[PDB]
Amino acid sequence: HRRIHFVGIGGAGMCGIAEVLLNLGYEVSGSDLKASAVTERLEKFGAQIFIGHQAENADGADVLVVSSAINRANPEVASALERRIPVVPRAEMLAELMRYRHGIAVAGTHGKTTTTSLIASVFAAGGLDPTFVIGGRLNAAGTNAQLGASRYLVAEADESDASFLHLQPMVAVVTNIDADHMATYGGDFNKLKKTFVEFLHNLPFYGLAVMCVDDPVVREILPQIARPTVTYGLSEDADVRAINIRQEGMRTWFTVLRPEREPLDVSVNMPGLHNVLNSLATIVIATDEGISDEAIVQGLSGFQG
Amino acid sequence: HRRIHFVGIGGAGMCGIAEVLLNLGYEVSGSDLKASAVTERLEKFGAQIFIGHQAENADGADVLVVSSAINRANPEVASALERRIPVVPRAEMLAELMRYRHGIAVAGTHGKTTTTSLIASVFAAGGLDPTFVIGGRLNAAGTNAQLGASRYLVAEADESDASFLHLQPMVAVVTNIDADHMATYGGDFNKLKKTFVEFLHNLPFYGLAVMCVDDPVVREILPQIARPTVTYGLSEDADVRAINIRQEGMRTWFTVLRPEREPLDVSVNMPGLHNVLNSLATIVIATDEGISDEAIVQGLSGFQG
Amino acid sequence: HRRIHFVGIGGAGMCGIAEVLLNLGYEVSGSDLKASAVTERLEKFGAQIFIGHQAENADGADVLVVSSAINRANPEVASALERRIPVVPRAEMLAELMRYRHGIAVAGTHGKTTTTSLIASVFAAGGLDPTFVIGGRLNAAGTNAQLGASRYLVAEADESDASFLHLQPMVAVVTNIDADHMATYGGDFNKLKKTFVEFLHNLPFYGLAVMCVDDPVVREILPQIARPTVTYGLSEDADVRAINIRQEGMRTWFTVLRPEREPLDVSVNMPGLHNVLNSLATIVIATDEGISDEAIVQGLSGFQG
Amino acid sequence: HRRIHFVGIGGAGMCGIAEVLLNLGYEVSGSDLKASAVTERLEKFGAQIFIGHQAENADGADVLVVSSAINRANPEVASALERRIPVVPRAEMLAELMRYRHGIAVAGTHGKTTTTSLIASVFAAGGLDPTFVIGGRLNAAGTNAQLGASRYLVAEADESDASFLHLQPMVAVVTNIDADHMATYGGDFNKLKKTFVEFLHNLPFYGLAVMCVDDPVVREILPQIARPTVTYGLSEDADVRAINIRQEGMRTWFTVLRPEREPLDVSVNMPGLHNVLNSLATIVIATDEGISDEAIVQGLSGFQG
Repeated sequence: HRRIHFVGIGGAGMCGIAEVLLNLGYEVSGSDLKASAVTERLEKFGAQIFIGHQAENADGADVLVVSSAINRANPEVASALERRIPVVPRAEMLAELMRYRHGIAVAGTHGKTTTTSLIASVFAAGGLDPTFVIGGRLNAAGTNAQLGASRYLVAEADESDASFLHLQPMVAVVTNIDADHMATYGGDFNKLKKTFVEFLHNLPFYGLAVMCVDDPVVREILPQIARPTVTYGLSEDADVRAINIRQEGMRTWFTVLRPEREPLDVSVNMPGLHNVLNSLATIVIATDEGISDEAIVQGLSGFQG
Repeated sequence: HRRIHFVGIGGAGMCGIAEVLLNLGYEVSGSDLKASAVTERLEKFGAQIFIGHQAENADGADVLVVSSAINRANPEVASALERRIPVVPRAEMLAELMRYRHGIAVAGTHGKTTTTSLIASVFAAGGLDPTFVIGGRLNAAGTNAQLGASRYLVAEADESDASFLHLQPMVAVVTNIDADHMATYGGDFNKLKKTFVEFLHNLPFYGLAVMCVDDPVVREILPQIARPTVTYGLSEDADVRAINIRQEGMRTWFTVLRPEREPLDVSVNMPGLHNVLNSLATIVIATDEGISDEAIVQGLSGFQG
Repeated sequence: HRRIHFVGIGGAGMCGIAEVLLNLGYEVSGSDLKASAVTERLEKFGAQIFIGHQAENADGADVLVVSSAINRANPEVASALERRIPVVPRAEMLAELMRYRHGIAVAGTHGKTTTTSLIASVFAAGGLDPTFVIGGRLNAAGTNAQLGASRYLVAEADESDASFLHLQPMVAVVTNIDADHMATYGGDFNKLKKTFVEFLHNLPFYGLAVMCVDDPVVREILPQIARPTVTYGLSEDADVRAINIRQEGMRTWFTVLRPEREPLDVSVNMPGLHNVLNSLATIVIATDEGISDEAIVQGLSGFQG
Repeated sequence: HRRIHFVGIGGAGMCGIAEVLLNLGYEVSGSDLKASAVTERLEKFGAQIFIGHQAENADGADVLVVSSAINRANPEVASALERRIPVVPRAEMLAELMRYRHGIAVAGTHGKTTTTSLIASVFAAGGLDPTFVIGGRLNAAGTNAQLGASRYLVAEADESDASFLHLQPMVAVVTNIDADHMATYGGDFNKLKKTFVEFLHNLPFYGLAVMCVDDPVVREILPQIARPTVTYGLSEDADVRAINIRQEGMRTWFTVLRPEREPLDVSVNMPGLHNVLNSLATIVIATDEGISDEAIVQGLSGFQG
């Protein structure tokens, strides 16, 4: 399959996915009601754009991507269904892109967004220009380059999304495990917990699970994770720890302890222990990746918030 | 992570996996009670072999693979558990090999074995010398070359195996969906059915699902497969069908119909409609792959049984 | 080989090469008399910096890189020769970077520099953020990202350079063949011609040769190029031509004709037929690579000089 | 460019090149006067075969490959020349195959053939089933598998061949440098010598040169080789040496000394010091590639002659 066709390609969650697919070398077409700078950018990069939803727009596509739900009223969708051309939802296509890159999946019911941003800021500090996903939208610091150009794709993994268990990361973070989204799992928190174990098991045997042992549910499932693991937190027995947490004005300073390294002092612009933990997750990922102390410090301290 | 240690590396389903990991460039070590020609061949290909079990044999391992359960009486396994070295069961490591190759997963409650063998036979006749997994044992035809050398890895996928949902194939077959293994899904055939759907959704959007629509359960779940699909069977509405089934001795002849090709006359050396169907499934994969008609005929005809 | 040691890593032509090698995943170290922002950037990206020259700085290195400004008395190079560690000049290391990337070699005695710049500008318009080499110095637009990140390396190819015939490009341009550098080839123009033929034969059989047939010597060697070729110029028999050249201020307008395409009005911010020709070479490369007409029009016109 | 057409595809040096290109994923067509089992095998592997020569046979080809000189009279060759479609000689396409594989180029005026066979034998014993090239004909041990399937391509490199300096190997061997082919270089041994330096300089900085220092001309040019180099010979200063040479029947025994290894006893089934040296060269390559002593001992011992 080589031509992907987006119904509503100008839609916020959609344009960024089409751009990555263009970066990977696929043929991309798309349809939208209105033309905008977002459609002209995609066009400049090689997408075929159609204005209006006529059934013929889907002609030649090997797969369709739709924004919300499968709408057989849309003649583009209906025509593909009538010819058994697969129609995948936006969220699954988003998840697939990680199969083409060194994917860092940031799970956890709270702390996903800030941790993704801190990772991205630190990797950018190291010159790696990562593409990252927050709230379903793809981004990168560099604005003229195409999304997906980096070797790295950093994304939050929502355990209430139907593609959670289809992520294929190289590294996976679990900041915490909360019962917010029990309803996705038959309102049973034990099923939700088992899903996190399954998620962590989609890592390869050479992957890396990065786990907040300060969360007692994370600490409970740790022995079940048959993958390389690095723990972090304030806990005395965590692999990577923060001590001497202090404040200078509106900024938080602390010392990070890591295996086989000297203690490293660090600061971040945001308050609260949770942002200290989000920095530790970030420091774990960057350390394992080979990023320098200078880039870690620079990325953590420059993140606005 | 780059050195894998096998507890019982000489075992029947272990040595093949060690050999493929050697072929992929990893460092492989293992232990066994008895020195063997199996362990000698592994040593010739670069594995480090220890005779007898001693906790030091696991030193420097990034991961251990064990033959079944975690017999934590074994010193190596216990030394790994203490040092937080993941201990991965045999079948998980076997399933993960497909991420390194063009994987073909042969699923279906019955027909898995013959279909996998037929596929290997046709690809072999096409010069592709695939590695294939039957009954948990890795094989190939040319026997001096390491397992894994082929671009292709053809494996049976058992839905009662805990690794079923962790296979990452490029092409998936479903020969039939029977209720033999309802116990694995809490004695619920509907749970079983949904797992075959989840299985097929591990295909990427450019993968291929090959479905026997002669099976009514496979026909029921077909509309939920949001992946490229080719159907086969004797049903008049199948994409790839067999017609004019005849016999001459212990060999079955029939004509295969394919979209956009001329009718092809084929024989196979095995009786019954089910082997006609396993041949249809093979003809589908081979055709998608680009293998010549000549290799298809020779692959199917020369297979003994 | 995995550790490259630059003697004078902060020098003007050395720092870019080291940064690319870092982007390729090599271990990079380097010495210099003075720490600078250049040495800080490389350090932040993972290079080990030594200040001051001393024999042990080269310890562990698999290869040394030296520029013209390095004496044989330099202790680091002296120690390397004593241990049979290879010492390669900066220009050769520079020419071998194309082996990792899709290399576009911009050759031809006059116009190398503008044509390289035009290619980079057009490719950037399509969001490809290429790294490019002008006067031996590596650059890219995205300032925070590491040199070498793009799939594309566009480089001046200089026939007076000893490494001319070790370039391994995927596409090669010859703007013109002049006698300026006869002295590199025994002071014999015909040997210089033969050198250009051998240069183009470094292309793979699937590569592209882009030849200005307005140059009589380029036209003369054309039947010796056993590679795929697209010709450009004002000559009516060129594959890609400019017609209806006109002016509107400091801007030059013309129509470009391409096989199997509609005519495209184009404008560049530089005078003279030579800059029309440099634009045709750019358009040929861009068209072949798949870049949109909009990116071609925008890259060409937005270039200053 | 994606379709290669072979004029005289059944020929002795042509069919193997076509087969490797098939294994590389290219479209291959070919013409011949008589159908053969050779053309049938290639047809089974994907090649379109044409019996008899006709100008249409070259329709759609991006490059042609010819058996000797550019026949001009041949209708397919003439058709291609009229469309400016490149026509490469057999030897040039054969040398291009190395850019796709881990290429080991065995050069030297004498000993090329035995040394290539010894390398193939050792690699095969290590389970790597190399494709190797002797007398312009490609071969491999396993016979149903397509040529080119191995990661390794081992080829003799002849300095009287027009493509000698177009090889792109990973490892280069120089067994010795004689004046046999002075005529190729204007009857001047000093130019011939310089060609061997330039040949070795087509290695990347991560390549490896393997040099017999028992040859005084090899020893003379050694300091000019700015690539990683391992020396071998009987000379007391060679990096890898043979000592304790003795006989036991038609079998030569000797001990091999290697940097940072224990001495290894080996035997070969051929007489003479020159086959001790060709064995030494084979041992350098195998050692650097990581092949075990068992495979070295077995490959060398089991080679007939």
